[PDB]
Amino acid sequence: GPHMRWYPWLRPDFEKLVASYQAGRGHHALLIQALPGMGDDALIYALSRYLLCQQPQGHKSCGHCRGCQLMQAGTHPDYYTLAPEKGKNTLGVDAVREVTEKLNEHARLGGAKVVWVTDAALLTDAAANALLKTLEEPPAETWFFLATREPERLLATLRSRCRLHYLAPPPEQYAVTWLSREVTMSQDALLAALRLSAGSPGAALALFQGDNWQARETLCQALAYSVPSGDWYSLLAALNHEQAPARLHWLATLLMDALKRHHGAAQVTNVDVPGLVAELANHLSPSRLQAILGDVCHIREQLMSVTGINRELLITDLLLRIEHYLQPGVVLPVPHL
Amino acid sequence: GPHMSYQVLARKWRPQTFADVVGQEHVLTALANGLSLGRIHHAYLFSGTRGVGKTSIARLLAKGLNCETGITATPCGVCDNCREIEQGRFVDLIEIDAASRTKVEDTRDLLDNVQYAPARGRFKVYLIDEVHMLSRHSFNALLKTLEEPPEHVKFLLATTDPQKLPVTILSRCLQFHLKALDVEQIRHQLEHILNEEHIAHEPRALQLLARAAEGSLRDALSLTDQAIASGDGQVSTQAVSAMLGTLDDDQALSLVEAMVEANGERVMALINEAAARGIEWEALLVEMLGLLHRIAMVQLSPAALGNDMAAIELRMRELARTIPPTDIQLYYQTLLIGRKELPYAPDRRMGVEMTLLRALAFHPRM
Amino acid sequence: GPHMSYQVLARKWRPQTFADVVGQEHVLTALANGLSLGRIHHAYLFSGTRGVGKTSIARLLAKGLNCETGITATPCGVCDNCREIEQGRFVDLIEIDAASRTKVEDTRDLLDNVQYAPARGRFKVYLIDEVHMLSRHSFNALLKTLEEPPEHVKFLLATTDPQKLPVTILSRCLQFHLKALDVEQIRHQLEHILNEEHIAHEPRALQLLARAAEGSLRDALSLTDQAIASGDGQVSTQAVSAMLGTLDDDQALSLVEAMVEANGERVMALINEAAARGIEWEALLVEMLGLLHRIAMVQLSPAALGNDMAAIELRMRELARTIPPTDIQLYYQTLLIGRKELPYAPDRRMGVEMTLLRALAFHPRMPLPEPEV
Amino acid sequence: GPHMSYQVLARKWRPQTFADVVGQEHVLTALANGLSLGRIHHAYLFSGTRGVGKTSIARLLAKGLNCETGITATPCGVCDNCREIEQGRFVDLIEIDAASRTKVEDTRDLLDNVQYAPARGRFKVYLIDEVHMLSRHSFNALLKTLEEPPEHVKFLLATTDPQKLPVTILSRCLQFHLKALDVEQIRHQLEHILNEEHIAHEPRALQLLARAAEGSLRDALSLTDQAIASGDGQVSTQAVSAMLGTLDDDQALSLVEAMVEANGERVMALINEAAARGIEWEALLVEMLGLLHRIAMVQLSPAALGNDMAAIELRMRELARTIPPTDIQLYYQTLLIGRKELPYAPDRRMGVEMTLLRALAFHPRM
Amino acid sequence: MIRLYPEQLRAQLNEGLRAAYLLLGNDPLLLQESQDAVRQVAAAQGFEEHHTFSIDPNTDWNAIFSLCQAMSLFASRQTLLLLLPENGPNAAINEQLLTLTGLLHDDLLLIVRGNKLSKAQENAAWFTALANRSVQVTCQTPEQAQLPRWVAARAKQLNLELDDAANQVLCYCYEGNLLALAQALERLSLLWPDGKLTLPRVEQAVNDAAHFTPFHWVDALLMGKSKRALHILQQLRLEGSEPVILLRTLQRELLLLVNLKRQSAHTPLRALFDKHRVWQNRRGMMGEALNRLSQTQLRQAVQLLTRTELTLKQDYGQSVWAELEGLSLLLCHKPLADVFIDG
Amino acid sequence: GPHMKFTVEREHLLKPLQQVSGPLGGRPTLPILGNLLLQVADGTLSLTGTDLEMEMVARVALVQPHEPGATTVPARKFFDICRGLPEGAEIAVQLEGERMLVRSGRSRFSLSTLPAADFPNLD
DNA sequence: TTTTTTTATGTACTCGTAGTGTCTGC
Ligand SMILES: Nc1ncnc2c1ncn2[C@@H]1O[C@H](COP(=O)(O)OP(=O)(O)O)[C@@H](O)[C@H]1O
Ligand SMILES: Nc1ncnc2c1ncn2[C@@H]1O[C@H](COP(=O)(O)OP(=O)(O)O)[C@@H](O)[C@H]1O
Ligand SMILES: Nc1ncnc2c1ncn2[C@@H]1O[C@H](COP(=O)(O)OP(=O)(O)O)[C@@H](O)[C@H]1O
Ligand code: BEF
Ligand code: BEF
Ligand code: BEF
Ligand SMILES: [Mg+2]
Ligand SMILES: [Mg+2]
Ligand SMILES: [Zn+2]
Ligand SMILES: [Zn+2]
Ligand SMILES: [Zn+2]
Ligand SMILES: [Zn+2]
Repeated sequence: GPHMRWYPWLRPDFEKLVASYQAGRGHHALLIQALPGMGDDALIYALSRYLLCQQPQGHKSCGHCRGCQLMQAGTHPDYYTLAPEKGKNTLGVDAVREVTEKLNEHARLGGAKVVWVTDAALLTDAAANALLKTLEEPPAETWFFLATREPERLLATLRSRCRLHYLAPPPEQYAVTWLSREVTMSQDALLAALRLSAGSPGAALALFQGDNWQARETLCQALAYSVPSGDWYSLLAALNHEQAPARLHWLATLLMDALKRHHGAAQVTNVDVPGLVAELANHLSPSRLQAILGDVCHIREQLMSVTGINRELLITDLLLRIEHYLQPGVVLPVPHL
Repeated sequence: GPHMSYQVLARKWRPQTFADVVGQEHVLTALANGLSLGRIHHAYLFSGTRGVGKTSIARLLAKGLNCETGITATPCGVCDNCREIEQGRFVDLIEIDAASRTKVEDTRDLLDNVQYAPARGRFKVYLIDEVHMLSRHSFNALLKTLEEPPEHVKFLLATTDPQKLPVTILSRCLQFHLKALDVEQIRHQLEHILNEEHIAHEPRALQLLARAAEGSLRDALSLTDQAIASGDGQVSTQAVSAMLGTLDDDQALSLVEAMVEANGERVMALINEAAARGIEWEALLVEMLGLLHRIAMVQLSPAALGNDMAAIELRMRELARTIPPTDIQLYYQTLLIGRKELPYAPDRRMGVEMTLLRALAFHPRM
Repeated sequence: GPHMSYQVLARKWRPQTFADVVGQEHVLTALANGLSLGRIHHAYLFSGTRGVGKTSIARLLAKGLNCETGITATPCGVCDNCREIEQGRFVDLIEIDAASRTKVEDTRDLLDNVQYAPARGRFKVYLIDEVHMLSRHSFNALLKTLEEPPEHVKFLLATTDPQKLPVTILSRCLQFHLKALDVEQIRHQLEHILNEEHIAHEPRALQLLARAAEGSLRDALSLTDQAIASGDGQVSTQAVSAMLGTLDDDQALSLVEAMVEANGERVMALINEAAARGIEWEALLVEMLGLLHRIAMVQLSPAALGNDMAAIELRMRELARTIPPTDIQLYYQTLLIGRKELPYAPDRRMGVEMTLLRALAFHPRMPLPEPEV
Repeated sequence: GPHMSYQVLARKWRPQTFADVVGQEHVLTALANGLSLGRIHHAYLFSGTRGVGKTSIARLLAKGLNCETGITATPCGVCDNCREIEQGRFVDLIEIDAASRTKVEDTRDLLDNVQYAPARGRFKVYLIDEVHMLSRHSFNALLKTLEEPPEHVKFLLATTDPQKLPVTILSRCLQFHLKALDVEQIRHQLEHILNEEHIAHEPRALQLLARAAEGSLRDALSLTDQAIASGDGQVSTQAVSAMLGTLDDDQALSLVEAMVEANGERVMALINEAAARGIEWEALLVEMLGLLHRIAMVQLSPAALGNDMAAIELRMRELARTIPPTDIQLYYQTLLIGRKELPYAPDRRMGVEMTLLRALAFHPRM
Repeated sequence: MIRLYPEQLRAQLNEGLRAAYLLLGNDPLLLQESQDAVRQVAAAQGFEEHHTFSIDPNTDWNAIFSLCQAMSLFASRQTLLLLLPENGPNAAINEQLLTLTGLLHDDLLLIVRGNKLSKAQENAAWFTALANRSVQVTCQTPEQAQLPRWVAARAKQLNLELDDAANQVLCYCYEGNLLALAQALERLSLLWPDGKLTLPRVEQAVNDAAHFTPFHWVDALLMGKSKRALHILQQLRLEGSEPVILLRTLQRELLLLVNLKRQSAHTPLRALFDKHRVWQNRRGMMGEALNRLSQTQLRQAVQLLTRTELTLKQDYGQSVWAELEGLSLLLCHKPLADVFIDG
Repeated sequence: GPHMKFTVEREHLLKPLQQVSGPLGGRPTLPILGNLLLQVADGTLSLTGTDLEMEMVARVALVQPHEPGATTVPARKFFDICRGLPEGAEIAVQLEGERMLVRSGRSRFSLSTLPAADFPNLD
């Protein structure tokens, strides 16, 4: 399945990062600020391959030593992974505590040690705090790797004890060329997907590979039906899913582009769908458009943040409040200081 | 092997003597006077923001307390006890990673062993790090011991968030507020350590590191190590500027002048251009906040302006000449709220777009 | 004085007589009268905020009930039982750290041995500290023992939040709530302690320590110890003001006066002076908010100023004589919003300055004029 | 110990005949009629509010069942076993604190003691106190014993929380639910004991004690003992009022009373009293918001008042009837805004006071 | 399989004992009464030795099988009793019951006590093997409407006179708690042996120890009975049920009501109910609600519901219990203030 | 009450203690039912152990100066004291207040007892 | 006539199992 799919835009950075470890002066803790699915996992995996290799050469693992074989097999006494438990999107303090207690003993293979957390943004406060000191002063030859959507989203204490590497996304033309090579579809839709993925080619490619593109097309059609009539409730049929935050973000981008079109911005995030954005711009006043956009993004943040929240109630209430906002003579929310 | 893994600056440059400590003069003076006068307490709680040095200060206090020279305000650093506590093998000093041993079973087991004698040193110092992560039962188990501990045991708590401690715990301890280090202190310490290790640098780069560290020596040191790794052994101004995130061009002032004119076209064109250059959005918003602050400051009092950068401040005088103070205040408030909610956005660029659209919506017609 | 090794101010000056308590009169009188009249209840719970004297009063009651002489409200300082209990490890008193004995497996062991006669004294005093920490099964085990205990067993329950107790436990025992101490009582106790320890002190520093103690004497006494450490063994206004990380009003009163007078130049000059002193910028906003709140106090009722602010009282009253309440509402709200937004400002000084600019620019009586048109 | 006054009123005034229990006619008459008419159940389970008489009535049942003058509601109290049940211990009355013996290893022994014939009385009587804390396996064992109870044994289980018992135990037990004592009954009883204890008293003090009793007679007796303590052997109105004011915890309701009354001095005095007790300020605001929501629900419909707020039912009803809804909504908005702004205040005390001052500015008095 | 109610058991028991009896229901009182009657009749017909077992993964099944296959020295007739778990007979338990039915003998009488049988549970072959010759007894709690008739019938059986007022009080105070209802009937009969019960006599010795379910609260809201809804809500809070259960139970129906009110502008409710599998009593209640609720009331109800959900899930607040009274008073007939619905 | 005394050999005492231990030691229904009842009468010693339905009594001959008193001493503690003494050492026992004193060669113990009036006995 | 519940971590409690100290007639 999904594995170390190396990406070209990681080449300038990887060769740099291994250098920081080749001289032996590298930081034990490297927090990667990379967009999801952009390639942070593959880069961290390759770095760990270099680190745990007993007889490495240049900028790649030998693939012959027993450390390389064990790493390939997925089992290694000196390669700990911290990933959310199956069916739960969080990293418990118990796993971090077990890993930290295991770090006390020496490395079995006589080499170094690697502790890789799949996503530091999913750390529970207790787990991140249990990892604080382990991050600060690890034992001899211990290496930590962290990945995050946003470093500032992490705990203000954990992020302090870590060298932060930022993976710059490729320029839009390079990304669209890469995805055109990977996917044979229209340029407009490809650019729209890249802008939707905040310029990250990996996320746009994953969006096209999955059914998310069909869902986006269905949501665009539902919006086209609902904008002139105000039948926003039907949007529920397209909005309620296990990937609801992504579709809410798509709606937010559409509202972004409607406000841009009213202001006349040269480029828009949704370039593949001009009819819907034009309909939104002409039908809805900017004053109510801003309120709808703010409420949609607030609902998205609430849905992402608090675990166990019910998607049905939140999405239905968002749609009903949007329909209420559409009616004239209704006060609008104002951002709170 | 002298712990090769100590090549990281944050692990090698922690102070080993009271004189080596930078800043924190009030707490250092209080500790020195307490040690010299004999006014020794049994529960010290060093509270402050992260990367200020409370763990290092507590370890220095433990070194001073358990030195064979006596209860000295300045540890020798070469005695057997000092060497052992530097090595971390000292039995009489117990470092509790309270963020990991937060259970009450471990706390009760530890407190049942307080009556015994110390092995070598005079005092059985307890360095409880990250106290606020203890369970409530673990806090309540500490009350009787902290009130009246034996004469041979001392607790050195160290939290980065004192308000989460129960008031019954704050009540039994001497609270030392570790003041956040100023820009000058951070810059001087960074210069001293870099010149000690013979690393190429520029004073402007150090100024940028100190300003962007947000009042923390550990943050500044980690950023310095990042700059060293990025710039191939030299702290060059261009590398650290491209790394931390700087606005050398005047696109911030152009963005401000386009937004205050309610020119959505120019605002979005400038955002597109800045994104095409890979701008760091948080630093951009910080620069707009600074520009608006200077605009209001000069609106109140003539002169007293961005004289540092005369070029932009002339146009700034024009802006302060036209824009009413209320509009500037609301623009600043909206930009600040956008910075606050920038993490809570699907994309940083989208967050900045939200902030600027909200700013535009105040006076879209005018 | 002797001050043998200076065994902490908190521990050294623990009360030893019922006349030494700093003035929990409502419980002191009740306990003294109950001891004098022989109405010795078998269970009572001490409650109240931190550092007020619940444990000390419990030890005092054990002193009174274990004295060799008749049961008196004035225990003797020569009695063998009194001396032992002062030094601890007393035979009769059983210091039970309930937080270390939360499990019912220990409360059952406690109950199994309740019927054995005391070795000495009269009442085997069970002093349970931090009662609210006991597990539910432990409380239910304690239930029937508290209802009908042996005639020679008294229960000394102390906690901080009695509401966490099961309600029947609250029913089985008397309740004594120890009110937080007033500022004047704390100041007088601090003066007594420093005079007995022969340490130089000043009235303003002691008033500041009492104000910062927030009504708990243990906080006051630990803060006094830290102030002694901060100075060269001497308590002074400068030392305590520096240690507490605050300004002694005045400066903040000048700040708020320049704010209400729309004297932006004076506001900036005072901010520069505070920067030269290098005080916490959030402390400036906190003190200004506190002074505005005190002016609101005076606006509501004239008798809303204590002796602590008397040094500026005549000034403060004049502020309440000229500022309409809606203007102080606007000022307080603006400063509060500024404190809300301060951590996200480009710099803390920048945030404080912008907060002051917003406060003066939105002033209704003296607004900042529109520049040209 | 010394002098007869040491006897606690919660212990000395233990009822000894069915004519001494007060306010529980619906259970006393049932027990008397069952004992006289021969109707009897295998087990009797008592329940109700704390300090109402469940254990006392159970002991009275044990006395009545085991008197050699015939199974009767009223025991003589002269013969051997009637005195042995109260004074000393009676062999055939087995008193088990289930809280002390939750584990099945004790209930197993208890039910191994049921097959043995009674020594003195005809009926082997079991009184199990706090039966809601027995373990699940102990409950299984007790159910097994209750399935086929021998004719010479009858169980008596007393508990405060009946919901925790297994339904199969409730099914075989004729539960007697005891209602909380009325204020008048508590006051009359307190007057009775005080007159018969040669203790001076005043009727207003007795009314205050009854009101503060919350319905449990043990609470009334304990507060009576404390009132006698607070003073010199005399229940004075001033001493009782001062003690209740010291122990009172309804700061929020009296505070909202004063706030709606627009009495600023009363609100400030109440805030002072709450500060003296160390009352959590955020909890105070939360409770006040709850009270305002409940009173609004009462205004919408009188059914909003359940049995959970029977103590403060009259005050909330009258403050609902006299206050228009608009003032309630405005006060709720002000208090919610003040709680939102409370954490970002100089301290919690001044923040909550400032919120109250904001609320008082609406519709003030001359 | 003769399926019966506890009213008709006696005659059946007089007709002759059946090989197996399955006492199935959600009501402890009727189950216990049927079990007592069965055991009394069996003891009358020679069944003297009684054995009781609890079905559990910890059940020593071998002992049960041996007892069913072993003769006793005294009183060869034997009665076997089992207590079904709250989940009913599991697949392994189904196989165990099939094996037990295989060893079923004439001299052995089997009694089963437990909750209701779900369709899959009686689908298992052992149920049919028993049903070839056995009797099943449905001890289901009567609904709110059927309670007064049952109470009056039992009162006439117990030879005591009840008026309408006392019956109404007993129904209002003991709903879903028929065990406590019979305890109260015995208490009142023994308190006053005159046999005449009226309002003043019954208002003294009756407490509000009712047992409710979230469905009762939702149906009370649907019918518009605000007082009944508040009573159910308070009883459920005192019981200790998780408020999130109430939130979900109300949310399903409220979303259905919102959708049907939206669709009512084009299609009558008769077809709309048949579209989404709404049952007859539910159809009537839902039609009444949709006719007595507008769009604005439903929108405000959803707004208050999502505010309560947000308070419960991310703030961990304890105000959900008080806030649910807001929905209780908003849905029936009374619009609520804006600040209490949004803020 | 007071003045009661024993002077007994371990060999003549160990076995009756094992016999009278029986079920005692575990958590009892009443706190008293963990103590062996020690009695002196007519120059003989009586050990009593009770379970509210059992009573095991062991008689030991006395040929030493003593006094006819009674007490109740914890079974496990007293048996452990009588077992841990050196072989052949004589135990000298007395009472004072609520403390029962045990003595052997250069060894002294004080044990907490309960009054004999509260000890249950089979009717 | 079948229908409804959020998490993460910790703290007790009660029971069977499970492994081991020790020691008494085996
Ligand atoms: N006062 C100080 N003097 C010298 N170095 C300091 C000081 N404070 C922090 N540092 C630097 O920061 C690093 C981490 O310091 P630490 O004491 O762990 O901060 P914290 O209080 O947040 O735990 C140290 O290794 C040292 O390099
Ligand atoms: N009322 C009081 N009078 C005198 N000293 C007090 C008083 N309350 C607290 N203290 C000081 O605080 C120390 C500890 O007080 P303590 O009674 O433990 O407070 P707590 O109620 O929190 O346990 C005492 O040694 C004493 O010096
Ligand atoms: N109905 C009552 N009549 C008389 N005294 C009572 C009554 N209820 C409680 N008491 C008093 O309270 C004391 C303890 O009562 P108890 O019946 O044990 O309460 P509980 O219900 O909590 O077990 C009794 O000694 C008695 O003095
Ligand atoms: F980061 Be420190 F221990 F507060
Ligand atoms: F610190 Be005290 F005993 F509450
Ligand atoms: F106070 Be009771 F015996 F539960
Ligand atoms: Mg630290
Ligand atoms: Mg204490
Ligand atoms: Zn290799
Ligand atoms: Zn040294
Ligand atoms: Zn004395
Ligand atoms: Zn009698």
